[PDB]
Parts: sequence; structure tokens; C-alpha cells
Amino acid sequence: GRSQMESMLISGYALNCVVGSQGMPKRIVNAKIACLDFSLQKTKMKLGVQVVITDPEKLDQIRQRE
Amino acid sequence: NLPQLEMLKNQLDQEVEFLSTSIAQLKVVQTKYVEAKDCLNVLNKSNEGKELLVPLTSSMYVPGKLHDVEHVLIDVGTGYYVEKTAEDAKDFFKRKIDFLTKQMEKIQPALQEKHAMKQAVMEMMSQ
Amino acid sequence: VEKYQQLQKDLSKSMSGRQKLEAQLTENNIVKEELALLDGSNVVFKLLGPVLVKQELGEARATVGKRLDYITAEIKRYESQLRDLERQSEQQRETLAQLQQE
Amino acid sequence: RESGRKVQSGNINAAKTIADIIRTCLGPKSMMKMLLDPMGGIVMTNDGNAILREIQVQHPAAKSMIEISRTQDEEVGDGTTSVIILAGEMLSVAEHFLEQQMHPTVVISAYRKALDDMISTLKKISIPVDISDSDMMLNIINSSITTKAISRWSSLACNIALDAVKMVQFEENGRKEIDIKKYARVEKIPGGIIEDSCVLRGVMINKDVTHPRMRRYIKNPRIVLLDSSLEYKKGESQTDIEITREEDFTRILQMEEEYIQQLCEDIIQLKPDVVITEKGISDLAQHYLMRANITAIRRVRKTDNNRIARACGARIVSRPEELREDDVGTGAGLLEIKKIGDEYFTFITDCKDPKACTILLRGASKEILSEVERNLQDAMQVCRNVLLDPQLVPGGGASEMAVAHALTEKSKAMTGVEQWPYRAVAQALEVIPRTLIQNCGASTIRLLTSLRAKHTQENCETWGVNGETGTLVDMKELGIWEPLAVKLQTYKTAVETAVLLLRIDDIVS
Amino acid sequence: EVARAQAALAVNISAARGLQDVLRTNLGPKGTMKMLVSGAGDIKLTKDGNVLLHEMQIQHPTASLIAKVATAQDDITGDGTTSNVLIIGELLKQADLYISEGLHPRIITEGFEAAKEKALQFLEEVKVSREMDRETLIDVARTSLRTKVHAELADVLTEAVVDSILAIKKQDEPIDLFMIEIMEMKHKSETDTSLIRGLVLDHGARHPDMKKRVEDAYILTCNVSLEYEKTEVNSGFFYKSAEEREKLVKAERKFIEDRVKKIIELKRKVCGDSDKGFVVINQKGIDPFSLDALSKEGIVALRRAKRRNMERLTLACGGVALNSFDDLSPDCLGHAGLVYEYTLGEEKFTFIEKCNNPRSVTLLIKGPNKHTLTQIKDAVRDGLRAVKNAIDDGCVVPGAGAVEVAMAEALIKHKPSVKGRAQLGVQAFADALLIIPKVLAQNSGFDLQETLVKIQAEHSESGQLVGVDLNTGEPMVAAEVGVWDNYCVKKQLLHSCTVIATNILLVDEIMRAG
Repeated sequence: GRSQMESMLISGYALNCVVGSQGMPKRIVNAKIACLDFSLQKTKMKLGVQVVITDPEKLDQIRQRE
Repeated sequence: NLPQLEMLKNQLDQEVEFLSTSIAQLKVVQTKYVEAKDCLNVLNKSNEGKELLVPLTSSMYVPGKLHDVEHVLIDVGTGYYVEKTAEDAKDFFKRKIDFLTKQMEKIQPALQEKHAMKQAVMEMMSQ
Repeated sequence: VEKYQQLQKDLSKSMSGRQKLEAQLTENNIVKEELALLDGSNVVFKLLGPVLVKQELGEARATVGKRLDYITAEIKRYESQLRDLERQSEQQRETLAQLQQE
Repeated sequence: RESGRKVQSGNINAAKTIADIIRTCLGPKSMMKMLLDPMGGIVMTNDGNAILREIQVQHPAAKSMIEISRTQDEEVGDGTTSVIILAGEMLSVAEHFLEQQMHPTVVISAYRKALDDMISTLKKISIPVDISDSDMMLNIINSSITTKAISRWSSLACNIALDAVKMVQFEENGRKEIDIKKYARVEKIPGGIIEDSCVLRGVMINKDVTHPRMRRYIKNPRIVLLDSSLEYKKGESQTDIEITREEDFTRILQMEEEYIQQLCEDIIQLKPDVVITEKGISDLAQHYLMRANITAIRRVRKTDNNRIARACGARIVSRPEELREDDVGTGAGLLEIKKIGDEYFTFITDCKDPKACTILLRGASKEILSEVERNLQDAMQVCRNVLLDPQLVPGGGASEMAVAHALTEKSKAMTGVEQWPYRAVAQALEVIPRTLIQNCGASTIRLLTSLRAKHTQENCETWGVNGETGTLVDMKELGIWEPLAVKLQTYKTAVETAVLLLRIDDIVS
Repeated sequence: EVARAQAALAVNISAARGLQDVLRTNLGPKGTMKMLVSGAGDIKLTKDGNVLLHEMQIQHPTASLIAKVATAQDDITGDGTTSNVLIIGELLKQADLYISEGLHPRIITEGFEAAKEKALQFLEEVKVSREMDRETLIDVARTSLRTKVHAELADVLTEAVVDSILAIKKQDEPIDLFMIEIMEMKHKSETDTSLIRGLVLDHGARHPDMKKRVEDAYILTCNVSLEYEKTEVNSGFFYKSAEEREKLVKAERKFIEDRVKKIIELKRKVCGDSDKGFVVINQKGIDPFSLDALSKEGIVALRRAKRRNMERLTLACGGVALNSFDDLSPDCLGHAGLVYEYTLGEEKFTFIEKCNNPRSVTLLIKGPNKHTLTQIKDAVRDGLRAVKNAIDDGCVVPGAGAVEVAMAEALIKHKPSVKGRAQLGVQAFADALLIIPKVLAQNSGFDLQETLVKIQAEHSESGQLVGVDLNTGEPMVAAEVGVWDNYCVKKQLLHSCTVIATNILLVDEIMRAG
């Protein structure tokens, strides 16, 4: 990408990655890291918290707790 | 043609039956260990000393005054008599409950195999 | 003819109770477990033959080492009677059939 | 354990003995090889790929020869006959000399330097095309289907491919590949005429759909591609013992059915009337989509669903909770299962994916379609070669004798030892026009010299000999043309095995 | 192995030659029939171009290739196929010289093209629009018949040939699809051949005198039996278990008289009068008492009928095939204008003849039932194609290769190329034409030489199509002779001979594949 002379050693870690989005700061100076071997996704659960049925909001707010 | 089927239709019935009888008999003896666990429950529950009608001979029961509700048989070995605690019975029963459990289940596939197979022998006979 | 299944019967006969022993085999290893964990708490009788007898612990123990001799003895002997009868059964099958057909 | 000059000559003997009639096979004027069988089956074919498989291979180089022909046959499939032509030549012409003159490498090094010279010379004589003008392409595609020698049906296969290939034209690696063929998806339909065959947005799936697959006509409503993570959970969040028995049916289905509910209710939000279940498809899963009030579709190929990821143009998501139009089934979507002939055919239209139309092919029979079908498969290879390389280069001797003088002058300007490889390579070119003159029925060394005079002055710009008419010709005027790419590629491939077989001095076990 | 370049064609040229010699008379009444032992190991006689190929087990690839390609034309014509082998290798014998002189087989394959086209052009220019007169049909029929069999055998058979096609053109069918039914019949001599405008069943069932002479025939073709069985167990129901057999014993004999008296009803339903013989026709057997209960009422019931008849009978009578009997009107059971069960030898061959819209004309040949009677079973269906071709094309010319010369003349006389390159091919091309008419004469009689320089100068004199007298060996007007080349016939050999010669003329490497 760019040009060939522009090939450079970088001070840091090279990452082929998925850089985040959604209002992620695209740069954060001086940051501790969470390097996840994991995959967060969500833990599929219909009921973990707030079992109460009040609004149709709430029934899905039950499974919102994953 | 059908002569093969007619012999094949009649044969596959009995192995359903032979196996239908077997597993049906494998629940009862499995269930008595459940009940031998259960008979032990009311045993401890009443107390030592109660009159127990206990099987005596054909057409009789002998009443007897209970002692040591903790007394239980466990028959293992061939016929061998192992008298055990009220606790030891329940698990030894449950072993032989689980022991006949699989023994029940081994039959059903071979029970059902000779029916749908026989059922296939009914059609081409008539059809 | 008569000579066919005479042998296969006592074949099938000592076959199954032998296999009954295999259940009892586990039990005969478990009765070595059950009585050895009985210190004389519950009264140990041998059940050996129709007389049910006031027994002692070594009488309980030495018996089940001897009760395994059921699974030992009855199982083994039949593997003779299996083929002891089986071969003479197999032998007599083609002989008398070919005759009555011929 | 065989090696050395003998092999180095045997390599030629292996490689070269092939191309002999195979070069006569080149061009529409062609001399079919008769292949009798030890069985006695007789084969008249001008196509090496068939010829290659059927023949006893006398040498492992022939086994290697097959590879690069299969390579180009896999690479494009166009000019497969031509890849084994100049590979032997390089070897055939110089090899014995320059290894007697002692070197593998000086030729091996002179493979590349001759190579790019053509590529350099090509891009000059290869002149750009209008892909904006389908006919500026079509005429070559017409020149290509008359290379395939069906102008009857395949002239329509021209358009259908072309129109499709222009639509299946897209791709992005960040270097942005021009065409994408693995997007291009044809159909095979009895009934209708191939003139009525067309291309529509997205990937038409006839592949899993010859019958009902996703309802019939799902107009706006979505199809749901499932890469989840839908597997019905024996427990709630945990998997437990499988179901052998009634209790396992009761207890576990309690926990199972609510999870597919937890799943395919997240499906019902994206507005499918149909859900095609590639992953997580299981007795409960699709059973709940009819309970989710959406058609469910069972145990389907992801090849489609990836084609379908190019059809509605969506992605596919493994997200169990997040399942949407953008996640799966992008665009408004058009899911249409039409019976064309007797077979119900899902047409996924309203493509959200760049350009990207795929091919309706309906022939009155499968067979009447097939004649279109193969050349349309050929035209797409042709069209993309015009697309990958938008420089049309004149076919035959025009592109041939041109590079030779460069190479000679190159060799002469280099005036080393490698001159001889270029002198071999420049002369290695001349076979095909000679072969075309061999093929046409005229006297080549005349026409060769004549073609030299075409280069001595014109530089053989558009001037080769035209094997059909067997004359010095204006390939521009003739419209005889081809993309630089397949020209380059097939040639660039023909270089490679000559590099190989010259490198390889030891055949052992 | 490899037979390289010139060698590969040297194989091709040879394999054509010796077979062409066989067919120099396989053709014309002069044409000599050829027999086959090692083709099977059976005693086998045949005259025709392509069939003899297939009949033999032909190891040589050329012949092996040819049997397939001459088929497509032998599919159409059947004659000129016994001709076709000549021109092809002979053209090889032409061109191979030129490439032996040195030249490209390319330019000669090239060269043949424009010559083929002028021929195709000439084929138009030569083809004489002729009429559909049965006479005009006779001579086209018999010339193929004359080719394939004796002119006598051609003559005696020609009538029935040109007859059925009139009734199949009564259908306005441009070709011959039905009325193609041929019947070989037990006889001392193949001399006897009959034309049945309707059909012929071979059976009277098993019962004579059912009123088997039937003037008014309402045709029941019933693939179901009145014979299901007379015993306990049903026709398809078999039981080796005892209690299941006592079940079927009572109504098995009944379900017969079910279907029997359905007809007995159906008779009176159709007729009400024994006067009109009602024809029951069964693809399977029929019980004797079933026949008896039917025959006495005047019902003629036929059993063990043939599926093609069932097809034919359904179509020819406007008939019907039925899986039940019940009751139906006369017309619900299609009508044959005449039905007569005809005993020759033992077997009584039911003549069901002039069926209503007699869509299928059975052509019956009574003979020894040898391959001799099979030897005449071809020329007819062969000639059928020819008249069908003559039916196809109103344009038909003199035969005996009058076209060959007039082709070879004009096509060569002018240069269609005004080139060497094509004319070279053109030269070879129109030369292989004359092989047939000259060798026919040469086989008949006068040598290739005189007849040619006759017929050439004659055509040069004429422009009339003058062609060999195959019993003389010098030309006549084959329009007058009657030997007649259908443009449908004559055209396709130009296709084949060229198109086959194209790729086979171009081979160099040849090898065992696999």
C-alpha cells in the first residue's frame, strides 16, 4: 500500500486486526491493554437477571442481561 | 415371492415378542430394588418393634415383632447373603436398578427392529 | 432327527446361568467389597444352600472368595460343554438329514 | 534414477512430442489427433486437455507437462493448448546447445528477460479496449466464440456472458480485482430459449433450488443466511446429555425449544418470510421458524449462501442475538422461486453487492443450453481477460513476430551468451505463425520471411499471417484480437515449465 | 504406437478401399448381397451399407467410425448408403495422391468445400420436382428395392410399399410413422406378401369359432385377462401358508366370471345382437370357459395380444386398451372395419383390417421365416424410407448416377474457385463422384471408360439426366429407367462424405488412448 520506499520499520506492534468502531477512540495514548484470546459475543441466556414480566420491554430485558 | 415374505412376516413377529417379554420383565426386578429401597423407608419410619407380617409360605403371612430397622439384606454373589445397613441397601439396590436399567434398554432396539422390518414384509405381501 | 438339539439344549442351558454369573461376577467382586466393609455390624450369614446359618465374618469372607468360585467354576466348565455338545451336535446334523433325504 | 542431458533431451522428447499435432490442432483450421484405445475407442480431438488425460504418459515430464496445462486450464481454460507449445520450444531449440555450451542458468535467466520483453512489447502492441462498449468487447468475444466456432447460439452466450461478466465484474482486495468469476453463477434450465435466458441482480440460486426451497415468491421479505451458533441447546446455556429417552425429550426440549426461540425470534425481527438454514439446522431449529412464522429451509450449501452473500449481497453472521437485514439478506431483496421448465428456481434479486448480476440460462433443452453454456463459460473467461487486461492485442503473428525482433535486438544489444536463448526464444515464437501456415496450407518460410518483411517495416504491428486465410493480414482490420492477459498469461506460463524442466537435472525415487 | 502423418491416413485410405469393393455391388439390382458368419457366428445375409457394418463386429476404427456416421444418412434413406462408402475413400484415393504429390490435406478439405457447395448448388439445380403419383412412388420404391433385392422381388413387393404410404399420407403425415408394421408369417416360401390396411393379430386367443369371422369389429383391447386363474390362489397372489390359501379359492373362479360376464354384458352392451362379432383382445391369456361363455354369445375374444398391436389397435381402430371390461358402447371400444382370425399353419393370425381410420397398415410377408425372409424385410422398410423421402421431396431425379456426371461435369467444367487451392480440392472432390455409376456399369457390363465417355458426352449432348442401364452397362435416362434419386436421399451423402473426410483427412499422431 502507498509506495515501496515508504516501507518502514514501525515503533510499536504491527497488527493485522479488526480495529473497532461505534464511538471507539481511534487512538488512545498510554493505555493498558486487554488482549483477548476470547470472543466476547454474548452468552446466550433468556433469564439471568430481572426475571420480572412487566412490559414487553422487560421480557427481552431479561435476556438483555447477558 | 410372498412365500419368502410369509415366512419372513411370521418370524419377525416373535423376536418382537421374545424381546417384548424380556424388557417388560427387566422393569419389575429393577423396580423391586426401588421398592426394597422403599420398603426400607417405612421400616425405619415406624420404629423397631412393630408387628411385621412377613411372607411365610403359600397363602400365609407370619406376623413378627420388628427389631433393628437398620437390618437389610443385600444379595450379591450368586445367592450369597449380605446383611447391610439401611443406607447400604439403597445404593446396592440403585446399582442393580441401574444394572437392569441398561438391561431394559438393550432390548428396545432389537425389540422394535423386528416390527418395522416385519411391517415392511406385510406390504409387499398384500401389495 | 433327535440328535440335533439334544446337545444344543444343555449348551444353551449352562450358557445362560453362566452369564447370570457374570452379573454375579461383578457382585462376587462387589461382595468382596460389601462384606469386607462389614465389620460385623449387620449379621452376616452365608447364603450357601437352603440352610440359612448363623455365620461369622471370616466365614462371610472366605465364603465369597469361595463364592467367586461359582463364577470361576460354572463359567469355565461350560466352555467345555459349549463345544463338548456343540461339535457332536454339529456332527449329527448333516449325517442323519442327508440319509432321510437320500 | 534418471538424470542429466539424456533427461534434458528426454524432457524435450517428452514435452515436444506432444505439441506436434497439438499445434496443428491450434486454430480453427485444426488437425484432430486420432486416439484409438487399447479398448478401441476412437478419439478425434484438437483439445489437449482431453488429449493429455487420454494418452499414455511416457515420461514424468509429461506428467509435469500435464500440470501447467491443467494450471492454465485452471488458470483460465483459454489457450490451454498453447501453454505446452513454447515450453518445449525453449528447451527444444537451445537446450542441448547451451548445456553442451554448459549452463542451465543462462537460459533460465534468459527466460525472464525474454519474458518481460514480450510483456513490454505487448503493452505497446496490446492496445486498450472499450469495456464501455460491449461490442468492442463482443467483437473479440465474437472472435472468441468463433475461436470456439459457435456463432449460432454462443453469439448470444457472448452477450449473456458479457452482460453478466460486466455485472459479475467487481472485486476488492484493496488492489481491486476487476472481474470476479466465483461470483458469476449460471443456471441450467430445460424449457425457455437461451435467447430468453438472461442475467439478474445477485446470484440466482438454481444450485440448491430445482424445486421448492425458499417458498416461491418472497418479494421484499428476507432470506436468512445462518452462520450461527444456532444449535439448539440441550440445556439453557449449557449442552447436556443427548436425548435417548422420554425424560430426555421432556426436560431437554424444554431447554432446547426456548433457545431456538431465543434464536429465531432474533430472526423474525429482520423481516424474513423465508430462512435458509445452513448452520444450526436441526430438527428443532427449522421447526421453530414455522413457529416463528417464517419459512425455514434445511441443510443447505454455504456455497450458495456465499453466492447468496453475493446475491442479496449480504454477509452471513454467526451472531446468535444479532440477526438483521444488514447482517443477512441485505437490500430489499427479491426471493423468487420460479418454475422455468418444470423446476422451481429461487431467484435472489435486488442485489446489494457491486454490479453483480448472475446468469439465467434456460434452454429449450438442457442440451440446446449447453452449447451456449460452455462458450458462455468461455466468453466469461474471455470477457474477464478483456476486463483483467483491457488491452486487446492482435492475435497470431502480429503479436508474434513483433516481440521476436525486439528479443533478437535485445539478444543482439546484450550480445552475451543469453543472446542465444533470446535468439532461441524469438525463433521459438515463430512456430505458431509457421504452424498456422503449416495449418493453413501455404509455404511458411516464404510467409515467415514475408512476415519478417511485415516486421522489417511495419514491425508486424497488426500484421501476422492469418491461419484461417493463411495470409499476411491486418489483425486490427481483421478484428483478430485477444487480451494481453491470456496472451501474456498463456505465454508467461509457457515460459515456466521450460524454466522447470531445464532446472530439473535429476529424476529419481 | 504412432502412425505418423502420411502413415495415419495410409491406414484411413486402405480401410475404405476393400469395403468399397464389397459395396460396388451391394448396390443396384446388380448389387450382390453379402453374408455374415463371423459377424455373429449365426448364418446371416444382408444387403445394405450401414447395417452390414453393424452386423459385422468391425475391429477397424475407420469402419468402426463409419458405421456410426453412415447411420445418420442410413437413418434417412437406406439406399445410397450402400453407395456412400465408395465416394468417401475414393476421395481419399484422390486427395492422398495430391498430398503424395505434396500439398496440404488442409487446402483439399478446404478445396472440397466450394465444390460441395456448387454440388449443393447443383443438387438444387439438378433436383427434378416430381409428383406424388404412386407410379412415381413405385419407381422410387422399387429402385431402392431393386438396389436391395431382385427387381422381381422389388416389383412384387413395391405395391404394398407405395400403398400404405398413401394411407399414411391420408393422415397428411409427411413421413412414415405407422403403417410401418411388418409381419413375417409361417410359410414354405417368402413368395407370399400381403397388404393389410388394418392390423393383424396373430392369435384367436385359444378358442376357435368364437365368431372369429368379424365384419363389424368393435375392438376391445384389454391388457387384463379373463384368465386370472382357475385354481385357488390369484394370478399374482402366491401363498405357501395354508390358511391364506383357503381364502382365495372361492372368488378366484368368480372374479373371472366377473370380467367374463362384463363382456357378456359388454357384448349385449355393445351389440345386443350376436350378429356383430364383438372383438375382445387381451394382451394376456383368457380362460377357455371365459372364451366359451364369450364365444357362444358370438363374442370373439383374443388373448396374448402384443403391446405394439395394443398400441396399433388403439390407434388404428380408434381403439382402446383397457384394464377393465364392465360395459361400454360399440365405439368406446374402437372399431375395425373388418376382423378375421386367419389360421395359417397352426397359428390363427387375426386379420383386423381397414380399422376405422386404419392408421396402421400391417404389411404381412408369409415366408420360411429364415433370414431370407428377413432379407426381404429390409428393402421394404428401406424403400419405405425412400418413398418417404420421395414423399418428403417432390424433387427427385434420375438415379444410376446421372447426377454424378452432370455434377462432375459442371462442378469441374467451371472452376468454382477460379483458384488452385480450392479447385485442387474441387478436382479431387467431383472426381470421387463418378466412382458409383461407372463401376455399376463396370460391374454390370461395359467398363467405367465407355459408359463415362458415353454419359459425359451424353450429358454434354443432353443436360437431360442420362444414367447407366444397370443391366446393360451404358447409360439411359434414369428418369425413364425408374431408378430415381430423391433429393432427400442424394443430398446427405454430400454432407457425410465431405464432413467425414474433413477431420479424418487431418490426423498425424495416432495412439492408443488409455
